[PDB]
Amino acid sequence: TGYDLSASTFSPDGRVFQVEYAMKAVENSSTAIGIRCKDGVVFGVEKLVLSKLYEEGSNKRLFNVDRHVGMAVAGLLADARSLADIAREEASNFRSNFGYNIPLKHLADRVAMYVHAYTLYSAVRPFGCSFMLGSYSVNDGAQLYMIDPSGVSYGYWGCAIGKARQAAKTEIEKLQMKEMTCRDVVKEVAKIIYIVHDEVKDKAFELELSWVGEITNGRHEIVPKDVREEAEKYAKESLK
Amino acid sequence: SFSLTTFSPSGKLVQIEYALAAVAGGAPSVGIKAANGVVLATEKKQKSILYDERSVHKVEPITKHIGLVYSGMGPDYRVLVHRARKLAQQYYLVYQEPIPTAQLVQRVASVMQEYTQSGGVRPFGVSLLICGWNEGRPYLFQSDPSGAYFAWKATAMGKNYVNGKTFLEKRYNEDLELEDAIHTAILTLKESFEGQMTEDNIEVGICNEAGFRRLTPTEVKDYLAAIA
Amino acid sequence: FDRHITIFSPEGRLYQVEYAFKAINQGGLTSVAVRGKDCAVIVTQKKVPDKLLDSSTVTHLFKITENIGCVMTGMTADSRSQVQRARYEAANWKYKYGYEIPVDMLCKRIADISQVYTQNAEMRPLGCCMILIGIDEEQGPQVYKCDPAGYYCGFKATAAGVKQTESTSFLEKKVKKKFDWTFEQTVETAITCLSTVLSIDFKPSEIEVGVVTVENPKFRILTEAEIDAHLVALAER
Amino acid sequence: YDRGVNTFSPEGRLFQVEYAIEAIKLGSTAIGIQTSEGVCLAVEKRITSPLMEPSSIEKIVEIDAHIGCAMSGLIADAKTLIDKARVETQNHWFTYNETMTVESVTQAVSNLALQFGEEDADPGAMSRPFGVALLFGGVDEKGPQLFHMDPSGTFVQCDARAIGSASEGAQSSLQEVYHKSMTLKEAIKSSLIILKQVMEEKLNATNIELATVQPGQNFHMFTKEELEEVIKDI
Amino acid sequence: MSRRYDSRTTIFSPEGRLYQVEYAMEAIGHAGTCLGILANDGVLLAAERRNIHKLLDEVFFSEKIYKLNEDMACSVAGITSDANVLTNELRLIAQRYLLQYQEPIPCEQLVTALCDIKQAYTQFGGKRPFGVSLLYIGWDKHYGFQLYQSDPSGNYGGWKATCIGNNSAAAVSMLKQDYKEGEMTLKSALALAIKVLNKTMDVSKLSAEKVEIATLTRENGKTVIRVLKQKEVEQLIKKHEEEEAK
Amino acid sequence: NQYDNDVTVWSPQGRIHQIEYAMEAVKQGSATVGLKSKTHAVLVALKRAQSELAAHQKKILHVDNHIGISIAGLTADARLLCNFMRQECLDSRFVFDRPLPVSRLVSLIGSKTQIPTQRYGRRPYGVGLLIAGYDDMGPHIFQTCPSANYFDCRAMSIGARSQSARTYLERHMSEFMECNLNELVKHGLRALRETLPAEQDLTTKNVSIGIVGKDLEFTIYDDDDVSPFLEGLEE
Amino acid sequence: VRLSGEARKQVEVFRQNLFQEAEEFLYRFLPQKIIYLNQLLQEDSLNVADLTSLRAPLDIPKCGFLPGNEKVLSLLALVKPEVWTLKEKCILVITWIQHLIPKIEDGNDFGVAIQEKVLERVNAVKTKVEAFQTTISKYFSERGDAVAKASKETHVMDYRALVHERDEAAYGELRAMVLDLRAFYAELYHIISSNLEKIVNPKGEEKPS
Amino acid sequence: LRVQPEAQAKVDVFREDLCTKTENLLGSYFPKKISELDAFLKEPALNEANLSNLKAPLDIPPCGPVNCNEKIVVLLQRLKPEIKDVIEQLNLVTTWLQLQIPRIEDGNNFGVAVQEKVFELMTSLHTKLEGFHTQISKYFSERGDAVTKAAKQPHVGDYRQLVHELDEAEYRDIRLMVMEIRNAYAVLYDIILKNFEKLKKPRGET
Amino acid sequence: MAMLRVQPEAQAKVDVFREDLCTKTENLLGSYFPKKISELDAFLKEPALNEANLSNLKAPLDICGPVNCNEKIVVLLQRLKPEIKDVIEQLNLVTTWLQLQIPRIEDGNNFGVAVQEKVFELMTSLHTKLEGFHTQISKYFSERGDAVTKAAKQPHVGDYRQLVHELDEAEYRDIRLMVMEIRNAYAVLYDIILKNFEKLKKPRG
Repeated sequence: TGYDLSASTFSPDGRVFQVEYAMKAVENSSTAIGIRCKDGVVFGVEKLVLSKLYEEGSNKRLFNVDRHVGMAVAGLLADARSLADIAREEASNFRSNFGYNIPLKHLADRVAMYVHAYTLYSAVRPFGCSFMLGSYSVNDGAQLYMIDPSGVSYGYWGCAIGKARQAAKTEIEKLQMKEMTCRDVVKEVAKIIYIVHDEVKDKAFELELSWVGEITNGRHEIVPKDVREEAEKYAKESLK
Repeated sequence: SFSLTTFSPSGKLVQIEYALAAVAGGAPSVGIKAANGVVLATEKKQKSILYDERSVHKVEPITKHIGLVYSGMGPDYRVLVHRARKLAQQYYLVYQEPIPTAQLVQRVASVMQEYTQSGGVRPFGVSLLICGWNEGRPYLFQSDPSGAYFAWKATAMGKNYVNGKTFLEKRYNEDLELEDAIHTAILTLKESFEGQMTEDNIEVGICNEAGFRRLTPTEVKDYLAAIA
Repeated sequence: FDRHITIFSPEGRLYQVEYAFKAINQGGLTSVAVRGKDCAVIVTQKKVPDKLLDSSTVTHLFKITENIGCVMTGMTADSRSQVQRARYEAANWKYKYGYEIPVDMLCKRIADISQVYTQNAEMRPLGCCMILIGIDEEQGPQVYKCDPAGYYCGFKATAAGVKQTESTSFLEKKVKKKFDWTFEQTVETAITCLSTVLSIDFKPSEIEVGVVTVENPKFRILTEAEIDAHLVALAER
Repeated sequence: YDRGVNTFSPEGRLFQVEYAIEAIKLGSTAIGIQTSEGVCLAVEKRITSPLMEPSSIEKIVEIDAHIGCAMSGLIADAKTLIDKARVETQNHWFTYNETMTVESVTQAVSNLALQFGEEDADPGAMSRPFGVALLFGGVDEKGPQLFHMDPSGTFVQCDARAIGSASEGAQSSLQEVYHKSMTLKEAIKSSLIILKQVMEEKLNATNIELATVQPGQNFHMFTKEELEEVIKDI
Repeated sequence: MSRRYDSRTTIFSPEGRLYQVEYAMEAIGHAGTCLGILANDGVLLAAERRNIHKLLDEVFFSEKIYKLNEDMACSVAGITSDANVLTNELRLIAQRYLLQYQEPIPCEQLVTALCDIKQAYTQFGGKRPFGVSLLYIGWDKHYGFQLYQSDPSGNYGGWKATCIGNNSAAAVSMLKQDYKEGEMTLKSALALAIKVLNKTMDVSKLSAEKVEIATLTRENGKTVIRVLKQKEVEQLIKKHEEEEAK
Repeated sequence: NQYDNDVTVWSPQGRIHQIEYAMEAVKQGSATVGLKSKTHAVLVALKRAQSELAAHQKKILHVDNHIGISIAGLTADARLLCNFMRQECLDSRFVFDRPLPVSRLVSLIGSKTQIPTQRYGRRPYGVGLLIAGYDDMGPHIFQTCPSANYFDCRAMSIGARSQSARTYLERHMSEFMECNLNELVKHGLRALRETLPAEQDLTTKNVSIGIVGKDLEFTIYDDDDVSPFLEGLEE
Repeated sequence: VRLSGEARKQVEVFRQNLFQEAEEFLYRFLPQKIIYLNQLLQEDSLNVADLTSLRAPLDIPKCGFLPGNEKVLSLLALVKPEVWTLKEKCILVITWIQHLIPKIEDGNDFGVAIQEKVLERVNAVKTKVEAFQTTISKYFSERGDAVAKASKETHVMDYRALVHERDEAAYGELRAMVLDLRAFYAELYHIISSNLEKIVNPKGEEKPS
Repeated sequence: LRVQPEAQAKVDVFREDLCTKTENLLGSYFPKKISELDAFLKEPALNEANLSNLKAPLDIPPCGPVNCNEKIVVLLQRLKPEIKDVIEQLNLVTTWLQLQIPRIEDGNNFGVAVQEKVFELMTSLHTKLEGFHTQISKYFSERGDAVTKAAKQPHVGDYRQLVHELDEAEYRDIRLMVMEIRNAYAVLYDIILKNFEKLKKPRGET
Repeated sequence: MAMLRVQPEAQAKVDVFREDLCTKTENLLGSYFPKKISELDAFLKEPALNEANLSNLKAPLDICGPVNCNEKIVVLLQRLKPEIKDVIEQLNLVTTWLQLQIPRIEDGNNFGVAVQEKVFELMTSLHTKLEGFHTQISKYFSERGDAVTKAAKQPHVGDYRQLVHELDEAEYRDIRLMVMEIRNAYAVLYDIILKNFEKLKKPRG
């Protein structure tokens, strides 16, 4: 038909299929989830082990955009690291401009505007990656935003990206996440990770968890191995 | 950056051919040059009462002694408005005088030719009808998207323009006062227009020794009485 | 090639511009704004499909400046992109011409932005149409609407989205009979317009209503408590 | 057609690079030989009519005093590289004040082979791949060396190499005549044997050009006098 | 820059020709008849008028005839759009000549200057070529009275007499018969052009409005260019209508 | 069909065939293998000759004192990118006056390959890389892809018939950590054997290696030092 | 041209009736006739799995009377009327969709293109229904010449089995026709009702004129 | 227009039947017919290396009745209903795809081409299946026309060779037709079972 | 793993059946075909299949008694019956084998699968030649019968007994040219699988 060839050419129904196909590439990526509470925001990501030949800590899926701003990306890892440095340039230029840390709503806007700029031009291609952006502050509080390949940000009490999303979002709705504390939320995050992954296609994986909130003193910090193993044992109590 | 307008196997430009077919189906517009003034009567038709007639006007002046009407696309016309008005400004910058209509239409029609050559751009979809007053002699010119500008005593443009030209061919002749020029421009406008005719449906303006001025809906209603 | 890039069709039309109009109905929303005597009111539907979705982060009512309100009907990606540039153009007015931009000159520069997308085949047009309100100190309240083609005109009331002709048809009932337009009365017609066409009876949490008045030139979105006060009292009569 | 010069094959190879090597089969045959006593180069003038002057045909060009060169494939693309290779060779002596290793000669020329593209380039960018194959012979601190390049830019050290239309049967013939310590004069004899077999015309003193470089003598082109003494030894 | 939208106007035909150039001359072939004659005492350039309507104004000058400079003039056959830019560029080129050399431009220099611009657009740039063919008249200090002809491909040549547009081959055939080289003067060439105009034009009732005639001659050290008034052309019609029938 | 013409146009499944054709270009090159211990790192490179008379090509490129790399893919695409890798490493010692971290170099390699993808008209770099280096944290084996993806690795084998080596790399992975420099060469050359045909196996002419270590800078071996390394290894 | 006022009245009455004709077949016939032929195909008459007893063998020697197949001829009472009814109504659907074709345009015709692609599939149904009309009448012309030749030949008995093969093809078509005609009712409902919005609205009529 | 809800409810039950029938058609009918016809080719009634039992030594008068070949036709007695079974099963798959095909639009039409090849293959199978039973009818027609022209022309001994070859040709074609129907199951069952994710859900889940 | 109800026992009946087609076809492609090419060469070396001059075969016409077939041609037709029957089965098994080999294809154009389709396209040309000649086996006898018939209708017309004689030569030569096509059938089909068998999928998980 030739209508879906370029993003600058509209479909007969008034849509851009090039942006839609970039979203279908995100559905093949591994699952990553996050939840915000009064104490902070808890991150988790399923990092698939491709081979035993890879060193521990390889293919880190927990991205740090800014001191108070964490990020988890599911999609093409080439466009992921691209936007990763670009999002850091926007946060660095912000502090080079206004002299403090950019709020999460203002950062999600500038990044999403940079994502939508490539959907207009036919000489470039849109991003094939989708990601969530958490933050915490004493004036704002725990905040969680997700940006799609089309460059639109939505506020979320919780979100799930990658292959399995709607299934993980319903499990979060079954229990109130607001009054919980990040110590109890990571217990549910690891619980959902074990529910999402079964042995059918994928073989093995590793739990990559991250915290921001009162426990981390409002700064983006990875979860240590000691607490990670103890958080797994809390999920090892059930599985079922 | 490659030219979208190319020569057909018959030699004619394909892109400008649809430009002339676009302005042929626009809003009906007529004009007449008679005696010391030129009458411009166009069609502004609103699809509902919610529409405010004072917000958007189709008849716009280029300068004091010059005015212009149009039949064709809306957006391409306001691009012509800005550039033609800025051309009259850059004129008054250099020459510090009111611009002659012949020189105004010439360099504005050259802008229409730039997009029949430069790549990645479509030609204009608007056919301009220019009115001007210089040195005591009235001016009525007609320009199309092709870039070729002509001169006419009276003409018609827009939907059913062939009838308006034949009507003025029969009725209109020399020795018509400005009062008769308005009345004659209304009669040829009654033919192309269909339905009830009010002061809001038609937008009329004239240019005379006092310059180009647009008619208020009050005096238009006086001419709707078939008086002058 | 007339249906791929923007070039003259055999009849002289532009199909890429027409598909930009068909991209408006793809949003799945309907908005209405009525110009009143001393006021201008915008009423749009607030959609929160997910329980986890934060309602405070989903807003269809946008603020271009203090005295100008905004609402976007169309593709959400194109909508938030134009408003950012609309705020870039509105601030460029004050940095240049010195005073708060009027709603007419604001819709003109925004329309000129869509004119560049139309004439040039390099950049595609945006599938969103902007509806702007405000109050000019001379002619009073000003309510305008700009389509992706670049057309704008003064409207006594505006309609956009899925419901267009039917929304205008109810607005014709009020203007032809020449009713009296006041702050409450215009909210009476705006809620009734969207409620009767969609067969809903909107709740205060289901909608968001921006308002501007002569006494309150600053644009403000009504609170659910006030919307409820403007609901049951509307349902009273 | 319906593709760019940068478009990959379903097998992952550039069409423009594939057709570039296929165009060398239309060029002129030149056979280089590397020996312990030097590097031998031979090429045919390919005279299709007596009206032409053989002096205007130079298929063996001299890059440096001890460094020679050979030519085949498209003539138009070679004259651009022969000049560029000379300039970079002198830029070496202008910088390091020494003779460039023939491996670095092949290295500097191989850089400009795949630079070709369309977008994100300068006005000095090449549209189409080189249709020329080159042979760089010479003597340096490591002794006589003979190298070869293709349109893709790959340079490889070779004991013997043949280029041109006849390179198919000549390269297979070089493996037969080349054994162990065979000298320059013996390689010259075997060069004329293979070259006379692969050409369609008769071997004459003025029909072919012969040039050799030695460790104790600079690159030298044999004149008509010496060429008559060389062909006599057949 | 999607490839599928490029026609690649630089493609040669299997016979070694350019398509966009050949289609340009065909559009010129439909233009009205325009001719010129080089004579001893002056140059003559006349043309017809294809646009005829009772409501036309034409209160200015000629239609297809333009004035390049004081000592030169030109006619036009082709698309009136591309003619306006060429007329502007020719005047710009002839004026840029006045910058450096500060003398009236020789008729040979102005022709080869525009043709170098025509060739450049067919060589590269991707823009369509020009659809206008131009005739040139004037006087210079070296060669004197001059008449030239230009093609949209950039090719040009000198001519004693020629014709462009409609009925070109018909007028050229008559120029090979009646035209006397080095004998007929500007006065005799005027009656000859009117004779060729009337016979080659199948449209009857030739009027001073329907045709246009312009003369350029050098008198007392000053180039004199004029366009004959409709009454003066009507007088020539009265002269030719006795020498046609009577 | 018409979606393989360029990189920018997405397939209806959201895939770019030109990136796939670039990833299949790397598998058409020579087969090289590399591994690291808790101390040293060894890169075993297979050299091919264009013809029988031609000398073997060089698959090893020296980058930094502690860093080395093996190239598999289009030769010239590696060379332009090698000029980029060496420039960044020279810039590291030009600015920071310290050896560039191998993880930071590979991140710059991907950024260079991310530039051509998102833009129309510019081809991605169709060469793959197996790079090794030693730093304060020990040796590291990294692999890159023309898709711009890059991973951290204990040991890898790239090129044709690499799984027979990777299967060998899985079984002896437990030993790779505690072996010393002489054993890493024995396991590295025996790992190369699985990528090789059943006729031509091991000759010091077409087989070369390189080694980086704790206090040992990266050093390239060709023939003289490789001959005793092949001795005492039974295939 | 020139036209009488009643000439347009004949078109308007035609347009209103043609509208209701397509409205009835869509919202009455299409849903109800699927379960019709579904129960017919599942009815014991069309559900017989034994085709050996459904054959009509005839003796091949005051010669005995030679009838046709009572099953095939009687089972046409289920098939034949649905064949004529579906074809008659598909014509009205074709006529209705063709009547909604707006002024023919060289662009913006996508709404017309959806109509044309539906016209091709509805006419494809009509074509297979016409093939069923052929099979109904062909069985009587083919078997007539087949049995008579089987009657003219007492030397070759297996023509009766050849005549039996026409019986298996007949009853095999009887189940195949009610299966295809039911599939037609199903395909027509799914194609028409889903694309009904585009056929009823081929043009937005937003033209700026 | 105005949608009739009780008209859609009837069709909605029908597609659930088409899905339920397809459910048991893939998991039960398809694999069982593969093993059934595989044992039928292993049966000596079908596969025979020695064709001498098909000899038709016609002799050439009062004449008399001539029947068909017992071994061929009794073998055709099994082949014909199996042709009728596959036609009904392939029509159920086609009808099921007809409601699994999306609406008529131009775009996102790639990836459903696999679904287009499913009934494109069955269309070629239907053409073969119609020709399979047609050759059975032609066998009775051609063999009979050869004997009738033999009874009319006893002086031509070639008609003995016609029936002899037509008998051998048909029996050879019988096992060839079984190889077509059985393998048609295997090819169709392999295409659908692998593609079943995008065949039942071309656009996925809503 | 299907969303439907799938009998695993009958599922395994397909697993074994598909492995039976694969195991048999691999032996037919790389063994049966090349081994019979050599046996078909010895066939053309047989004096029955090496004959230039057909003058030996004359029409045994008494033109009234029955006119039988040509015994020498029938014996040679019997040698073809196992050849024609096998190669028809070969095109039928490999056709199925081609589709079984084709893995899950989501979207796009795989050059390997496209070649596998081009293989069957070349196999249909052989299938047309096999259907034609297999029908000609009975047609040789049918046209011979109608020719002896026309010879009986016109006993004094020599055009028919010249026709019957030339039909005999046309029978044998269409037979011997068929053996060359049977060899070319096994040759090309084996050359297809021998030159490249690789591309049909993208393995190495």
